[PDB]
Amino acid sequence: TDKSILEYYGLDAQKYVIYLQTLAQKWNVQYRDNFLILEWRDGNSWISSAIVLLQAAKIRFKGFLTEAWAKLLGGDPTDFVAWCYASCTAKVGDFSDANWLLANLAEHFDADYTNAFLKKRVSCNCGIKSYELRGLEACIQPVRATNLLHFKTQYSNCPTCGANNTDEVIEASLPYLLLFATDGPATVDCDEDAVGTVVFVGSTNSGHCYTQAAGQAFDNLAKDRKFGKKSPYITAMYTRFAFKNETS
Amino acid sequence: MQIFVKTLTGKTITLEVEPSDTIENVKAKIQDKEGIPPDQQRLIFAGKQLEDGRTLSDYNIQKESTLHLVLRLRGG
Ligand SMILES: [Zn+2]
Repeated sequence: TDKSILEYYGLDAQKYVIYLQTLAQKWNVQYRDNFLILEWRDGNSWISSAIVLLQAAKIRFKGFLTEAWAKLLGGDPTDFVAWCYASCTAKVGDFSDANWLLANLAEHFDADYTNAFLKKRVSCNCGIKSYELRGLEACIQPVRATNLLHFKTQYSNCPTCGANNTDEVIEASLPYLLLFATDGPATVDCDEDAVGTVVFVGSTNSGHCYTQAAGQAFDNLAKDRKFGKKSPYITAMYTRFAFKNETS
Repeated sequence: MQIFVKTLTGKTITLEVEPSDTIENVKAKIQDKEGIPPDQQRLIFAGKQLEDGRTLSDYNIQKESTLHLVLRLRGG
């Protein structure tokens, strides 16, 4: 079929079927404080987590998702959530990955990808390499644990000289910073500067997630989940992240 | 051609690939060196999630690119 449909929705054919399927869904919602929360059902929470996250980070969308996100916040998550499932080739009922979903959605954030940058420096026995990341790549950042301590200095091995190397963030200017865990949940303190986080509990093959923001936990299933500064985080998000360095 | 992968724990490994290689091919190559099941793998290039049916070419992935291997989560 047509591709000014497949390209206006940002989905290939297979995913567009799933999208159409999921448009039949009705997602009940309620407010808790200033956050719109989807009622839990059918392995919902990876959808819910991302939605609370986006609200905490005051995110807006461009394209089709602009009005889909507006409709959700006005009380009708159908169009937005449908795209969410479709983007991850998932059917309602499926358990899945909030960071996968967030990376899909981030492509369509109404955000300053034009001017976003990270300046970095890697040191090894080869010498010292300075380099720069820009746009969306600069904003979405894999880390071992989701706080700035694990972001600003990362370590690996250099395949050329064989030495342990050190990759550090020297300067940053980003509309948002999205940290996501590379090896499943890792328990650390969150930064006070993080406007929101996602906590994952249980098996990574059969778990449950929820979002923390404004000193509260927003688990769309467990309504009495307790906020915890130190939690098994898979995600942390910062708004207008800016930093310029020093190291001596 | 050669690309780099940052593994679950941030190790740097090297893969030999071609632009025509599918994401599944790459996951299989990763499993060879790292012992991680394909269905436990999420591969990222420059912030973008890489999908099983597609090729390195489809994503404009060139030599000496770095991909990020991430543990896939399944929660509900
Ligand atoms: Zn080196």
